[PDB]
Amino acid sequence: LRCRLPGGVITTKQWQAIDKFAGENTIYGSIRLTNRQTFQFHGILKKNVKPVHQMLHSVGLDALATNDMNRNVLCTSNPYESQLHAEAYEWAKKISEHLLPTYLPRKFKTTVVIPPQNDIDLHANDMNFVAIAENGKLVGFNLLVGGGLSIEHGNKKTYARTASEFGYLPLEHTLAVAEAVVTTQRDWGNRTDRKNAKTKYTLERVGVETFKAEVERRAGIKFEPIRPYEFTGRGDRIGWVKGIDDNWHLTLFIENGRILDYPARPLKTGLLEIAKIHKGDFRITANQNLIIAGVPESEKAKIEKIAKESGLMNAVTPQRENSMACVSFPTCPLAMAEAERFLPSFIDNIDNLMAKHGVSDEHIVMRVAGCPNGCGRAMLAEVGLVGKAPGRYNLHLGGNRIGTRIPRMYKENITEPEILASLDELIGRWAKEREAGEGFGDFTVRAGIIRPVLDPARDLWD
Ligand code: SRM
Ligand code: SF4
Ligand SMILES: [K+]
Repeated sequence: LRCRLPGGVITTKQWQAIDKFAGENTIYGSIRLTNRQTFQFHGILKKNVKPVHQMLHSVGLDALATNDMNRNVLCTSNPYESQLHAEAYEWAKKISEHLLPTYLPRKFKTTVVIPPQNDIDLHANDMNFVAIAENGKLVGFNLLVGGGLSIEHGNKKTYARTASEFGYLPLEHTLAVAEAVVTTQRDWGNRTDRKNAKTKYTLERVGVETFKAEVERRAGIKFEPIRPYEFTGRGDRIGWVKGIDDNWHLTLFIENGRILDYPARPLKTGLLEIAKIHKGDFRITANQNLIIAGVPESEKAKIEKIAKESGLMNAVTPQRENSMACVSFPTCPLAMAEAERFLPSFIDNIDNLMAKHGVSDEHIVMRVAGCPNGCGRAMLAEVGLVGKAPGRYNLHLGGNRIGTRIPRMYKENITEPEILASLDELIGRWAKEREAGEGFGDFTVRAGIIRPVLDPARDLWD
């Protein structure tokens, strides 16, 4: 089961309660951070179905209704301009409440984004509010609509799509624009085929300008031109970063977001002990990591000692920090190939390739989905693996670091040794032929290794 938790923000009181439930009332005993900034339990003792909704209520949390088609609303967790988080989080939470129960055809995903960071992967979402600020205060949002990554193997009527720019709106019209987008999707969405009901398909059927025009009419606003924004990356800021005031944020890399006491690495007990002394709250990131947020400088050495000792600060390569996998087996009923349990050893092999070609300090945004529903967001990666059968994946290449391009399929239905043999060849070509600061995804496009995806509804499929 899964929780509503806008922006990933969770208090220490809430953390201790979900930690107790996980340890005592689930089969796996783990807390799993998701890439939509919330958490999951796995294998709830069906003896404890009622107790989980009361445990959650006991600390001020609610679970979504699965008939309810909205999902968790994301918000940039660790903005470089640290003062912007409070206003942005406030709006993510406002949008979240405003869309709580208008029955939708398909599920609906929303984000609040703070440039230059695209950690929340806006182009995977139906509705995106890109924050624009003046003098350290929010003034409004650029609206991008119509992203979604789910596809069906072999079905060229399905496709991943990035999101389309509509225009800028002042802060005052946010809730109105949000509802206008939702109801327009609700009314114009396909009533015959579930598989065609997503906003990306509606937008392609009626045209972007037709959809934008209806949203303007319903919201009683006109869109201003887009105000300038640029993204520089999608990773988390692992380690200490200086927040506002004398506060500090410690971002901890958690492999697969899986929080459990392991031999010599008591990740779950360490976070408990941190929770009990930490003066602030936690932030779950869209990269399945955890921020100890708002640590006063005086408290840094105490927090870091616990995290150090528990294994929560074991150093990993930049590659491993920028790699992700969905849950997949053993718990997902839709899974086709391993993802979570495949990734650690697969990145071991990638680490070796990266060292052998002398690029062990750089990274390739690399992701694995266990099936083409796309939960791992493989369809926005530089290198994406999409599960097809046990041990077999479609290999996609040619996304970019900032997640604004769909990678085209490169090789179909191949095994891990075959994937590694191909990546070895390509990483070597990249190591020697790349220009200054050129990403691997961009390189495969430039070197003619793969043709880019320019208009996915039309040219994703060869
Ligand atoms: C946990 C998570 C992956 C992760 O490793 O973090 C996940 C796990 C599952 N997703 Fe998801 N999805 C997760 C992010 C996503 C995202 C990525 C995102 O939202 O940023 C996508 C792709 C973007 C998109 O929606 O287009 C995604 C698209 C889906 C879909 C396909 C939806 C569609 O439009 O066709 C399904 C299957 C379905 O809905 O029928 C799905 C279904 C599932 C289910 C519930 C499988 C099922 O229907 O029984 C998975 C449960 C596995 C398990 O045992 O835990 N999940 N799923 C993410 C939890 C997020 C959350 O808290 O709400
Ligand atoms: S992508 Fe497929 S396998 Fe991976 S979690 Fe989502 S549904 Fe399960
Ligand atoms: K992670």
